[PDB]
Amino acid sequence: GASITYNVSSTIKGVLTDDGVLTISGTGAMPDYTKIANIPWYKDRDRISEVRVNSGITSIGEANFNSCYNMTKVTVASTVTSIGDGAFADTKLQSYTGMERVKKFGDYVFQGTDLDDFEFPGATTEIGNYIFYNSSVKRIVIPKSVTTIKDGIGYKAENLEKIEVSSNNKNYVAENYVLYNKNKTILESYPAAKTGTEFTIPSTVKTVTAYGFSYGKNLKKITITSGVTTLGDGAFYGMKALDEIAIPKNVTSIGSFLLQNCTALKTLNFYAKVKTVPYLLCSGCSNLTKVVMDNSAIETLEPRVFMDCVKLSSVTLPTALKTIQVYAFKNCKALSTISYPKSITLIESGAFEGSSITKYPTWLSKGNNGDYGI
Repeated sequence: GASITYNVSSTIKGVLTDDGVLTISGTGAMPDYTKIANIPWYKDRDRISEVRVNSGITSIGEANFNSCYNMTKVTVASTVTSIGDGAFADTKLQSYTGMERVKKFGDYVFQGTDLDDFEFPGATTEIGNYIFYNSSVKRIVIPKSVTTIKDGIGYKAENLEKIEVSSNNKNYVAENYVLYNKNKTILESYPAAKTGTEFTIPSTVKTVTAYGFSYGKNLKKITITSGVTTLGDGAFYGMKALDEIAIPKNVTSIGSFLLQNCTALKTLNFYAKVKTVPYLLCSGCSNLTKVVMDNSAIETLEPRVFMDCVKLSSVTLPTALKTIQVYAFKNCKALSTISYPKSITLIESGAFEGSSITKYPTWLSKGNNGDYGI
């Protein structure tokens, strides 16, 4: 019978037996791998169906079982206190036993996994970023021990229906399976497969975490209440059913690609007190027909804000706008006419490339470098 031995470190070894089990034995911290092709068992990924990390090992390193596509189970001993970035990224992970003393989880640890019901183990204190990216996870359970959950726990966890938090958790809470911080001032994550056509952000919320409502399957409408001041990067990214939204005046901080690829979005009312309309705002909003931007604070349209908005025909620019940057209205085929506010100072070369906008302001002149300025 073939039995393969892997040199992991001076105190750690790996043994892959004929039964498809990769057993990590020895003592200490497993190494961090910066390249997937550097993992010792890279050439034997087809043979690994289960991983066992035995007593003596104190941590699973970065990308250790990354791309072990046939791995459906991991057994983690009580001596392991941390699991590194993408440790099980793109495994067929379905369940685990152990992890009794794991305190820290890195980023993308369970990316592309085949999970259903997942409960974080009893000693978990820190959960890294985008931990379930493309995971099939349907339910996440947060124990009382968790003190830190980084941005995007549900980001591209497209089958996620529920997030449940222990009543005894001191930093987080779940209300109707929606994840919040304990005092509900931050809306952390809305499960993408959670049922419901309408949602009102609680009045107590000041911040919507980056990717909070990303890939949302069912919401047609979101009410951004008066308390919200911050909208994170892609907070409404690629929502399937969102048909309209109003960004109110109270919002003073907006991330990039906020409503990017919301293919059901028909209308945008943007009233946020911000100096710029952020990069990729409504890029790929293929059904967006009307946009109203109204705030005396808005000075700039960053690039690609309405790129490939092929149905966008009416655009109301903010009355004190000064700059339209490259590709802001790239391929806006339906945008035939626009009213320019007298405050415009610069239209960068290519702002209206692919659009049906032919004329530019009278007070602007084409620079010897393609830009329209003074």
